[PDB]
Amino acid sequence: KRVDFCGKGYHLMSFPQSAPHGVVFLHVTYVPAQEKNFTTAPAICHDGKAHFPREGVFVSNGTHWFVTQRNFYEPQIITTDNTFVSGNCDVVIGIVNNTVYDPLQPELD
Amino acid sequence: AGAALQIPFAMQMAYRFNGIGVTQNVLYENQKLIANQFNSAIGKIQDSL
Ligand SMILES: *[C@@H]1O[C@H](CO)[C@@H](O[C@@H]2O[C@H](CO)[C@@H](O)[C@H](O)[C@H]2NC(C)=O)[C@H](O)[C@H]1NC(C)=O
Ligand SMILES: *[C@@H]1O[C@H](CO)[C@@H](O[C@@H]2O[C@H](CO)[C@@H](O)[C@H](O)[C@H]2NC(C)=O)[C@H](O)[C@H]1NC(C)=O
Ligand SMILES: *[C@@H]1O[C@H](CO)[C@@H](O[C@@H]2O[C@H](CO)[C@@H](O)[C@H](O)[C@H]2NC(C)=O)[C@H](O)[C@H]1NC(C)=O
Ligand SMILES: *[C@@H]1O[C@H](CO)[C@@H](O[C@@H]2O[C@H](CO)[C@@H](O)[C@H](O)[C@H]2NC(C)=O)[C@H](O)[C@H]1NC(C)=O
Ligand SMILES: *[C@@H]1O[C@H](CO)[C@@H](O[C@@H]2O[C@H](CO)[C@@H](O)[C@H](O)[C@H]2NC(C)=O)[C@H](O)[C@H]1NC(C)=O
Repeated sequence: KRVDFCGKGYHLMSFPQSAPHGVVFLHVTYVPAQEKNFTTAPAICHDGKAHFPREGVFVSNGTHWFVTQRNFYEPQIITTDNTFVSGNCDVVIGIVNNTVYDPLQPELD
Repeated sequence: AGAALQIPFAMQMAYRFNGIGVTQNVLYENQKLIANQFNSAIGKIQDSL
């Protein structure tokens, strides 16, 4: 878990090999690439309440808002199960208006 | 661990608090207190040095 102890980047494996008077390690590392640009926001205001992401980050491609994990781009529609509410949004800086879908209400119909 | 990636400072403090078990909800509602405490601490350490 410590960074740069063995290998440059995130660590996956290692293999030991012998030498005449020493050892040789073949570390296996995982490195991201092919990045992009996006617009973020720390919280979502809806119905007077503030929704925060559970484990991830809010992103927007210009006209819609999704939640994605930190290390890989995989957009998902914001729901009421992957986001948690905490108080009312009147002191947080960076709030943006939006709507949050729920499955129970359409399910009951 | 690769190429540099831009990120706002507040969303980095949120991650660093979430890492140590404190939920990110604490940071976004107590930002001014943290900023003031950090500024006071840095001033005190500068004066001590
Ligand atoms: C995201 O957008 C920013 C700004 O629009 C990009 O930063 C520029 O990148 C070009 C690449 O050739 C540089 O020539 C500019 O000097 C950069 N701008 C500044 C202010 O330094 C950034 O590259 C974009 N992200 C990606 C992944 O392309
Ligand atoms: C942002 O992403 C959304 C989600 O994909 C886009 O909305 C859809 O765009 C596709 C075309 O790429 C259309 O066929 C769909 O009808 C759109 N709506 C839905 C609900 O899927 C949106 O166009 C993207 N905006 C930008 C600026 O890239
Ligand atoms: C991000 O920075 C921009 C510019 O530094 C901020 O936009 C300004 O917001 C204030 C009020 O918050 C307005 O009075 C200014 O007119 C805005 N300027 C521009 C150029 O848009 C923006 O508020 C900042 N966002 C966050 C979340 O801090
Ligand atoms: C998000 O929505 C709220 C409420 O719908 C907006 O707050 C009102 O905005 C209107 C027009 O900007 C004002 O006349 C009202 O005084 C505001 N407050 C209330 C209680 O209605 C808010 O502007 C929207 N946008 C953001 C960024 O929060
Ligand atoms: C937690 O501690 C901080 C700092 O010890 C408190 O903030 C202080 O509050 C008093 C009373 O309002 C002010 O006179 C100080 O200027 C504040 N300090 C700073 C650095 O802002 C805070 O009130 C405490 N919170 C609780 C719930 O006890």
